[PDB]
Order: sequence, then C-alpha cells, then structure tokens
Amino acid sequence: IPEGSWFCVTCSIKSHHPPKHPLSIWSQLYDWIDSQNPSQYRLPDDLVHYFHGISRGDTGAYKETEGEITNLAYCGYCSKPSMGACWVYGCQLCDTFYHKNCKEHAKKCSHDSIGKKGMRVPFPRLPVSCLYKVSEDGLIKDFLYA
Amino acid sequence: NNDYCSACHGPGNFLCCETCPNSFHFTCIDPPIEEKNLPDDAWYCNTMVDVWMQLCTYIDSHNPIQFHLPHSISSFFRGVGSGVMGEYIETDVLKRDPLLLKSKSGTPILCFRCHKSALVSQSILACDYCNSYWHPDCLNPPLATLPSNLRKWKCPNHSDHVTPRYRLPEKAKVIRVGLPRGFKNKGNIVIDFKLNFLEQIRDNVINLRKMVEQDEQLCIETFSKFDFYATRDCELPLRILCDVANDNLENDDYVLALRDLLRISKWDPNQPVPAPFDLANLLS
Amino acid sequence: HKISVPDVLKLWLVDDWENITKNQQLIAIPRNPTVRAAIAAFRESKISHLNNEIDVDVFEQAMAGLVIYFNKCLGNMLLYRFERQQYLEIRQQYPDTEMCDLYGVEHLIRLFVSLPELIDRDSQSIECLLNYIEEFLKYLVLHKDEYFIKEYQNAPPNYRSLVGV
Amino acid sequence: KHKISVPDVLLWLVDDWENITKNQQLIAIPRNPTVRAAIAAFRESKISHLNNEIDVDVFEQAMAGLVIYFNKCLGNMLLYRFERQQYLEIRQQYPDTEMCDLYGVEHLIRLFVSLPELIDRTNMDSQSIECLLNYIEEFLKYLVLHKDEYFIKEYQNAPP
Ligand SMILES: [Zn+2]
Ligand SMILES: [Zn+2]
Ligand SMILES: [Zn+2]
Repeated sequence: IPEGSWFCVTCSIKSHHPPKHPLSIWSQLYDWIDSQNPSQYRLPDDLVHYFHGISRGDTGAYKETEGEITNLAYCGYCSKPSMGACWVYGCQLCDTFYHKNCKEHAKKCSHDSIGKKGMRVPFPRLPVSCLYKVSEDGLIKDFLYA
Repeated sequence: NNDYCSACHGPGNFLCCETCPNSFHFTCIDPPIEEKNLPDDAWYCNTMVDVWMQLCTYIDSHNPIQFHLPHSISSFFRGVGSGVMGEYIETDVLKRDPLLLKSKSGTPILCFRCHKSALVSQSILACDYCNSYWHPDCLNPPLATLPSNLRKWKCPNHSDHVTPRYRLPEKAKVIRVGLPRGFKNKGNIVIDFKLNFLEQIRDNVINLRKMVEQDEQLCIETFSKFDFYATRDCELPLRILCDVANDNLENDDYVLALRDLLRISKWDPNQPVPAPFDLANLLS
Repeated sequence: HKISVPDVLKLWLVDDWENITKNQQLIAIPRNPTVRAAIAAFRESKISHLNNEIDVDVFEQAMAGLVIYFNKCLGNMLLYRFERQQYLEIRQQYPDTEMCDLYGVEHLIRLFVSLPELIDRDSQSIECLLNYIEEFLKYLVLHKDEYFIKEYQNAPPNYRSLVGV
Repeated sequence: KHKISVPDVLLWLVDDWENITKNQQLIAIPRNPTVRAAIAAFRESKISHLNNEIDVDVFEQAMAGLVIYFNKCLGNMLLYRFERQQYLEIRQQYPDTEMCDLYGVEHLIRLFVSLPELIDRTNMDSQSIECLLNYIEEFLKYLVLHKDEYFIKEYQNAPP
C-alpha cells in the first residue's frame, strides 16, 4: 500500500503519457487494455438473454425465474424453460421435455423401441471510406513476393 | 433591370420583365416557349396530405430557380465546391515565370532529370506537390508550352497519375492498419564530429588516383580495337548489300525485312508468297 | 427536419453534378423505367405490410400526390441550366405528355433529397412523409440496375452552342 | 466487428456463471493443461495447413499476441470477482510464472466470447477484425472438438 494520493490507471495516464506499441494485429487492443481500468467479468448481454427466464442481477448470478424461443428448452405443457433444474422427463427417443412437476404431460414420440423414460438432462456502402496507414516493411515483403 | 438570369446567373439573350424586373434566358424561364415575346411579359408578378398537396400547388407562384444540391451533399467529399453560377469546381487545384535560378529558401534550382539549370534550354518548371524542378523538354511527353499560374502542376514522380478517382468523405480519419501482410486496397494509403579533416583530404586524393587508373585502363583496352571497329562498322552496308544482292535466305535479318514487306502489302493467306525478288517489286 | 441519405446516393448525386455541370454530358431522357413505373414498383413491393387501413389510405394518398407533384417541379427546380435545352426539344417532340413519364429516377431522387428546405411552411404528416422518403431512397439503392443509368450521354456538338457554350 | 459463432455447447459458459456466483463454488487455479499448452496445440494443428507466407506470418503474429494479450488482460477484467480472493491466494504460491501458464482453456474462452465487444472500442480496419474473429471462432470450434482433457469436470466448493 503506497500512502499519499493514490491514483488508478486512468489517473495514471491522466498525468504521464505511457509508451505505445509497434504495429501488429493487437496493437490498438493492447493500448485499450492498458488504458482504462480493472473490473469484473460481465458476459455479453447477447448471451444471458439466450435462455428463457435467466437474466443478470445487481452484482448478481444465474437467476432461475419461473418458466412461463424456437431453440430454448421447450416444454410440452406451457412452452416454458426448466427453471433452476434442467432435469426433466425425457427418454432416449423423446423430442420435447416435461417438468418433474409437469409429469402429467409426459410424452412419447412415434418410436419403435420402448426406451427408459425418466428424469434426465438434455447494404452497399462507400468503396473508399478513409485513408489507411501502412508499414514500409510489410509493403516491401509484399512487393518482393509478388 | 439586372443583367443576369434570375435563375442560373448567366449572360446571354435575356427576356427581361416590365413589372417585376428580372431576366431569364427564356429557356431558363418558366415552361420554355422558344423566344420572341416583344409585348409586356410580367413574368410571375400577380393536417394530413391535403395541406401538403396544397403546398405542392402553392409552389407555382414563385418564379423558377436552378437546382444545386443541399449543403450536406455538396459539402461532403474532399475538395468539392460550387462555382458562382452553381457549377462544380475543384477547390484543391487552384493557385508563369520561365527562368528561375534560386528559390526563396536559398537553394539551387536544377532539373530532376539531367541535373542542369534553366540556362541550357531557356526555362524550368516547379512542382506544386513536391520540391522538384523540371525542364519541359525533359518530361516524356514534352510540354510545348507552360501551364497557367492559377492551376497547380504535378511532376511526373507521383502515383496520383495512376490511382483512379476515389473521393473522401472530408471527415474520415486515418485508420492505422495493424496487419502485417496481405492488406487489400485500391490506392488510399498514407505511409508510416569525428573532426577528421586530414583523413578527408587523404581520402579525396586516393579516390582521385583510383579514378585516373580506372580510365587509364579503359583506354588501354579500347584503343587497341580501333582497327576492327572501323573495318566492320564501316564495311557493314556493303556486306548487307552483298547478302541481299545474292539473295541469302540464311541471313536471318533479310527474311525479317521480307516479312515486313508481306506485312505492308497486307498479304492474304490464301495466295502463295512470291519469290523473294518478286516481292521486292512492292518497292518499285 | 432532415432525412438521411445512403452515402452511395451522395456519391452518385455528386458524380451527376460534376458530369453535367462540368463535363458537358447528358442523361438520355426517354427512360426505360420511368418515374411512373418506379412508383408502382415500390407500391407493389411495400403493399405486403399494408395491414391497418388508415395507413393504406395515407400511403395511397402520398404516392398519388407525389407523382402528380413531381410533375409540377420538373420544369421549375430539378434541372441545371445545361439541362434546359434538352428540355425544350423533348417538350417539342412529345408535346402533351406528362413529365413523370419521360424523365426517370435520376431526376426523382433530386426531389427526395431537396425536401427539408421546401418543407418549412406540422403535427404528424411530415414525419410519415419523410419516412417513406427514406424507405424509397434505400429501396432505390438496392435496385441499382432497375432505376439508374449505365452511362451519361455525350452532349452533341451542336447542343453546346445553344445553351451558352 | 460485431458477431461471433459460439457453438451451442459452450451451455457451459452460463453454467460457469452460476456456480461461482449462486451455487457458490470455485476453480482452484493451478491447472494442467494450461492456456499456453493449447494455443501451441491449435497452432500446430492448423499451421501445417497454411499455404503462403502471408497466412503463416499473420497466424504467428496473432498467436504470439494472444498469449501476451491473455497475459495482460487475465488479471484486471477476466475474473468473476469470487475467483478474486483466490486469485490473491494463488498469486503468493507462484511468483515466477506468467499468468498465461496456470489456467486451463476455460478463461481463454471467456476472452474468446467477450472479444468482439472489445474490438468495438478500437478503430481497427475491416480486415484486421475479420481475420481476428475468424481465427478465434475457429479456435472455439477446435476446443469443442476436444473438450475431453481441456475443460474441468468438477468444481471446488471452497471456503472464502
Ligand atoms: Zn438562365
Ligand atoms: Zn532536364
Ligand atoms: Zn513533384
């Protein structure tokens, strides 16, 4: 722990310009990383809103909200995902699941073998929009190759 | 009146107006007639789609005007501006003395190709996109005159003469391409004491003796060949003539002239070629 | 008020501007797809979402009003001076034809573009108008071989002298 | 630029979310295999197939940058904040080993899933982002091809 007036990484780059990196694929990524801050992991909001019911919370976790689209955990009673427990009534030939509380809707596909059915787990745009900076050496190696 | 068309601001034969004094090219006017109106003219003196089509029908009584562009579409690309009568000009090619000897930055003014000044051939040219000077006699098309002193000139040593046309959105930025090979584009790229004076004098002396020995050995080997240079290079035309007059088809440079003759008379591949002497009656 | 234009259309507009006001070239006015086919071709493609009836009526009103209106501005304010002469000749070769039957969508996008200006004289209708203006713009740019020309014509030698050249 | 294709098995990521946070658990993070031992696998997997010099040079640059990039990000923005005190626990055990060689490839795929939202903070050109996202999605596919020995099979219900 240093005493006095502590400063974060943004308060660090607030006073002294850090050195930059050469030109490779990750240069700008490195700079962005060094610049901003530390903070926890946040899944993409495209991912948490994928399964029905579940959603983030205020500094929160997998929230198994009660189940009430074309590829989530479809149920044969009310078309609801399996809240809190992905175990449902299925067989080796079943197609749609049925909750353990919805076992009144246990189904059976049109199959030949009688399998074990139970609690289981399953626009044109501009052709020139900007100027590009290049490096002389990649250009030179490109030319020599061609 | 005013002596400019009230639509396009142009000079010419005006249909003027008596009451509301303006001028129209009479085809820049209202529905073009053709011409020829000598008596008084008086050119136009006088919440749903319902009211907006009433706007449509109200546009009638307001004396036509030319079309230009909105401020957002003409002022969008780089180096594009309107004229004074609303035509398209390039504002990046705007703004001569033949004999220049020293620039105002106090440097010599020597051609980029032959290295000599504006005294061997009477005139020199200065590039506006570089720091290079050229003799109009050295460019390869040779300039017979000189450009105007109001448009900029561009020396032969740029790539703008081969990149086709692209126009830039005038607020684009420069994207730093970090991709260390195989980047595709079409030409829109920017690019990213000993204090020895005695040694210098000795350097120069020994270099000069090197050069002297070099040419002293060149002339030794050249000057002993004069006797065969003269013989062959001066009896050549008579050897060519002795080959042609004897009709040597083995002189592979004779039959190439014979093929030039077949290629001048535009021979048709159907007839047989003539004997090599009889094709020579193309010449006379 | 302001509408948004596909940057491809800005590039094309400025190319036409330079091509006629500086390079002395012309659009070959008799248009294979005209301004009247290019509104029916939009109605018959947009009618698939005409669910509510008030919207159907407003869409119909707008399309009819705007074709008859483009007919009332092709002589006033949709031409550069170098395009007035070619006007007369066609007005003399087709005497009593509607203009939104000869000219094309090259001259019609000039009317869509120039309408935050002409709209200054405002409850709902302007918004529903500009909405179809934008959708028409991006419906035209998608069909660049249905509503646009493949070359500008070279203005004839006798033509230049009659306008001021 | 905006999109990846997470193949519909990594059903794992969100599960990873639950245990650490709700069904309180942990990953003890001395790990074998480590990140560095899998990149250097997929590299050797694919680099035997690239034809020209351009392809092998860009692949090599991306992979080296990726080991170094996982190094510099793994600390500040790649942990669920319950594997944070335990991160301090492990930071005292090994002081002389870089972070790119103590974690299996289960945090790396968190990087893989959150990369595009990070390339939407920089002004890269279309070909940089295109090849980058292509390579990392190919890596995700290769990982689901071999998840036997790469991903963990249990969780460490640990004290605070
Ligand atoms: Zn006029
Ligand atoms: Zn010269
Ligand atoms: Zn120059």
